[PDB]
Amino acid sequence: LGKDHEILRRRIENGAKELWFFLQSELKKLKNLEGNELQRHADEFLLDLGHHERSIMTDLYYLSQTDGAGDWREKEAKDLTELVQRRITYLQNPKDCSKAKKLVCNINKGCGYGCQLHHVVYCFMIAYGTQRTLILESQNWRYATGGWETVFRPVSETCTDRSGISTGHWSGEVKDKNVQVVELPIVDSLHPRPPYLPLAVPEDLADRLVRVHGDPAVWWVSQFVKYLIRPQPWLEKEIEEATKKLGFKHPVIGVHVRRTDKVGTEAAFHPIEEYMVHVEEHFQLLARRMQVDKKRVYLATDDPSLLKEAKTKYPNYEFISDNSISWSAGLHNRYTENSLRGVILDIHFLSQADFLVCTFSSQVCRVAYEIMQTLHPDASANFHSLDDIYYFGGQNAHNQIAIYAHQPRTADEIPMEPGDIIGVAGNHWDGYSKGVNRKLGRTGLYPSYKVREKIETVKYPTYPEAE
Amino acid sequence: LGKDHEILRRRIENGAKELWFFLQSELKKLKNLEGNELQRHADEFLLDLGHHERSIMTDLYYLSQTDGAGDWREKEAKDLTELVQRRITYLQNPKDCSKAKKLVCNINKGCGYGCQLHHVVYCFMIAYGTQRTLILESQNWRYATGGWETVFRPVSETCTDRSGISTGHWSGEVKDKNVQVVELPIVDSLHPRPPYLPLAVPEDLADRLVRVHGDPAVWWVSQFVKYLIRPQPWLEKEIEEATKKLGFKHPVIGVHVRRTDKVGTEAAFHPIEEYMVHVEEHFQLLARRMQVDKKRVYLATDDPSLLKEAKTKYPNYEFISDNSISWSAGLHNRYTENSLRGVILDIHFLSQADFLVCTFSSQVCRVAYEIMQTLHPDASANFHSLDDIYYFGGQNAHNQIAIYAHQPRTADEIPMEPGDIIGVAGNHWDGYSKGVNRKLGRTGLYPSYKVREKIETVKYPTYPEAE
Ligand SMILES: CC(=O)N[C@@H]1[C@@H](O)[C@H](O[C@@H]2O[C@H](CO)[C@@H](O[C@@H]3O[C@H](CO)[C@@H](O)[C@H](O[C@H]4O[C@H](CO)[C@@H](O)[C@H](O)[C@@H]4O[C@@H]4O[C@H](CO)[C@@H](O)[C@H](O)[C@H]4NC(C)=O)[C@@H]3O)[C@H](O)[C@H]2NC(C)=O)[C@@H](CO)O[C@H]1O
Ligand SMILES: Nc1nc2c(ncn2[C@@H]2O[C@H](COP(=O)(O)OP(=O)(O)O)[C@@H](O)[C@H]2O)c(=O)[nH]1
Ligand SMILES: Nc1nc2c(ncn2[C@@H]2O[C@H](COP(=O)(O)OP(=O)(O)O)[C@@H](O)[C@H]2O)c(=O)[nH]1
Repeated sequence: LGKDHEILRRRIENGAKELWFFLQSELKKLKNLEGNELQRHADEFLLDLGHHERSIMTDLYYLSQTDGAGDWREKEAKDLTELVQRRITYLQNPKDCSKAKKLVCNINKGCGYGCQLHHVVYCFMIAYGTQRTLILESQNWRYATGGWETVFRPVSETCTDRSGISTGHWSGEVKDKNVQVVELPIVDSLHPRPPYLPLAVPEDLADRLVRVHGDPAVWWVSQFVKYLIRPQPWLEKEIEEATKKLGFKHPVIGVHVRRTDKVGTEAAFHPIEEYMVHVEEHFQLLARRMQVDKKRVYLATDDPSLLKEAKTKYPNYEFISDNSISWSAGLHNRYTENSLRGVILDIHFLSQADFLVCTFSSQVCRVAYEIMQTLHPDASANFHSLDDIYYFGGQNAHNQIAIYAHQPRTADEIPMEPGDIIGVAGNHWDGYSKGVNRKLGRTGLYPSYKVREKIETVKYPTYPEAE
Repeated sequence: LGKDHEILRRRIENGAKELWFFLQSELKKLKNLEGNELQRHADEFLLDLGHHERSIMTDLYYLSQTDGAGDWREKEAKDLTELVQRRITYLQNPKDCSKAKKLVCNINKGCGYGCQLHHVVYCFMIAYGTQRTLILESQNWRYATGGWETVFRPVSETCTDRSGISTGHWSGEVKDKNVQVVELPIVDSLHPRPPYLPLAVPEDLADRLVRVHGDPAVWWVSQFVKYLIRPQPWLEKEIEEATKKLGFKHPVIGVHVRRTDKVGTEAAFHPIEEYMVHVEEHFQLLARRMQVDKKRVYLATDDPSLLKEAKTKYPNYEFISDNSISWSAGLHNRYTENSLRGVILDIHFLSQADFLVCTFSSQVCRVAYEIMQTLHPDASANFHSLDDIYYFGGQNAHNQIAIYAHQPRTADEIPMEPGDIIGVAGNHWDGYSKGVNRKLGRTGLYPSYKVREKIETVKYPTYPEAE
């Protein structure tokens, strides 16, 4: 055992005890207070708590890094990335393209970039499970009629032709076993659904992923995003120039403010203060472990009027943003190459940030979060979503397993016994989540800490020929 | 890295986050409440917090045991105990007693048992540092004029005689370098003081002890307590019989209620409910990790009227206690052999408990806590004192090091800068401690989590010939 490891384990332990002592004392005092006297004492209480809590989260971070734990995790995560990218690349480049089994994917799903991009990942992940090379049809793409290679590398160097001796629409892996070329529709109309879908992960990688990553389901998705978004040279160069142009440096926290057409249809309007309370919080945590020269924020939004508002309200912050990109994201000009290049750039810098504050109901932020997983060993917790938990459109039921019992205090809560399977709908970021107790068919709230994630595994191919 | 180790570290991490989510939300709710509604909401809040907090402490326990950490810590602590006991036995049994260097200690210090026992421990630690054999004079002992061997084994098998060519009173290790037999007074009037005192530890054991034990200073003391209290055969049998008669079995929590002459002089009167809130708390913690057949408590007290009160007020508890021993602890019969054997038994069963709730102002509980350290790898946190932190009468200044800054919110608090040395006087068990900032000469309260223990080391002899 490590000297610093035990020191840290005990400092975290004792720090929690003192926190419990602190809580009990101040609450007993609070029960005897009223009005402003009550409200000021509660505010001072909250300030003191945040620092204490952050001291514990800092000791927890150090524990995750002490005694070579950080060095090992990066090497293993690196070995895992290399392995998958090696298998994907092998699958994507058969010797004889005319005789390879293929799966055709059409990019023109009726939605935005991140949603269309997730369609390709959904296509790619099933092509992986079926040992079929992915063929991506991207002509007449709404962001770029020139197609996929307007921005990114082709998904294959040897097999980009879709010809085959037999062709047909999706009907099942078994039924299509002797069909060379299979056309795959969007997940919304996929029947029958195969098991190669989120949030499951390859059975052969399950044990290694749990040791490294706090959310393997996102990591698995990120591996296909990592492959797809290989930039064309001019795009690679422009990212390199934008990085230098915007003075993009660390430490930096990424913020995605999705407004415009999303409001009133798939999400709500969130004031800028709802985002910045968590940015400031995180900078207070990082300050506990390093020197914060300047409080930097990369702001990605389709509201071009927001940057002036933000700079006005937070003058001690350095806001890094491309307002012309935000303007290009406008509804009247959203579906062009220039706007496409804009959102690609914004997502890149969001993914490169040290922390991500946004709304996961927007696919733009979910992509940045996914890419982030490829830049760090375990960046699963390096975010805060103002609404939805992480999800992938079309995923199988996101389930959890109750580990502690719960008796409802109100009719709006649901009971839980250890072992109950809970299908989570979301986290309210108030200590409570919302979901259904499948055993009872009741829906309602439950404490977010009394459940555990039910990790799903699928027997994927392992492509041993790629070594 | 171990799979379960990482799972636990992340679950501790997330549990703290969800606790932080829970706190902010419910506090925001509390600021808008009044009257009974306010007090009901705070009480329900505390119930939810205790369980949540205990769920985190349980995972922290598992972390201390995962991946063979429990087996290693148990093995290492065993080798350290055997090593020190091997050295002590070597020092205490020279071949030629007539030529050995000796240090004479008289047991009849004017105080109770635990205080007199600490006198011998204080004598023993200095004899150890000076490479002198301890000769214990225990005639006219107030609990047993027959002497030390009425209950315990002699401290030496070869050298119990005090003869020597030169004798003198204590005057310094340097001045006594050629004085064979040195007489040592009580610490309260000791001049000059040697460095072989609590709460310092041998320089050669610092790294190994910090790695294993959460409070090395107590472990060091416990090694001398362990040696002294080696029971005579008839005493060993009596304990074995009492264990069987009292149905002493696990799980069990030890409770020491010191009253009578202590109240109003060296401590305060504490109702039984103040003790049982922490007993119940821990049984709620233990239930999270094991099957708790029955909530057992071993009650040691000098108030013979207390046992019936407890049985009446807590009918769901099984109280193990010998009331005739409590009667023997009365002021008119305190200093007899029958009473002496009684308190020895009480301390034994207190030390054997899985947790110790008491007042550390009573030397009776400090001995049980020390002995407890010899029964487990790291039992440093297996206690709760209603008043004083751990201390050893005559210790050098117990100092701490501030790790986080603090700005006083009231005049009753003191400021701290990181690295400042703070002389601790005690912990108020409410999130605040009390002490003096030696850099400023200011005394007052400060957050208990912003400080770190300054572990002190002393170059003791190592007795390499004992191998
Ligand atoms: C000549 C002779 O033979 N002398 C012996 C003594 O050696 C023998 O033992 C001595 O007993 C005393 C008192 O039991 C003990 O003193 C303590 O030393 C502690 C360490 O420095 C110190 O912290 C203690 O002070 C607390 O308690 C006293 C009251 O006893 C209060 O007045 C103080 O304010 C302290 O109160 C604590 O304060 C903190 C912070 O405010 C609180 O967190 C905590 O809850 C408070 N606790 C209480 C109970 O209020 C105390 O001064 C000696 O260490 C000890 N010495 C030795 C060598 O054993 C004595 C035993 O009866 O008999 C004499 O004949
Ligand atoms: N450049 C840029 N474009 C954005 C931003 N937010 C939204 N957009 C545009 O709006 C589209 C929304 O499509 P989508 O990726 O499916 O995300 P969602 O509809 O918010 O879930 C994006 O693809 C962009 O074209 C932004 O912050 N920056
Ligand atoms: N048998 C028994 N005796 C006790 C108990 N509590 C106190 N006493 C007696 O009271 C004395 C107190 O002396 P001491 O050990 O120096 O500790 P302190 O005065 O409580 O700090 C003890 O030595 C016992 O003789 C108890 O729980 N059981």
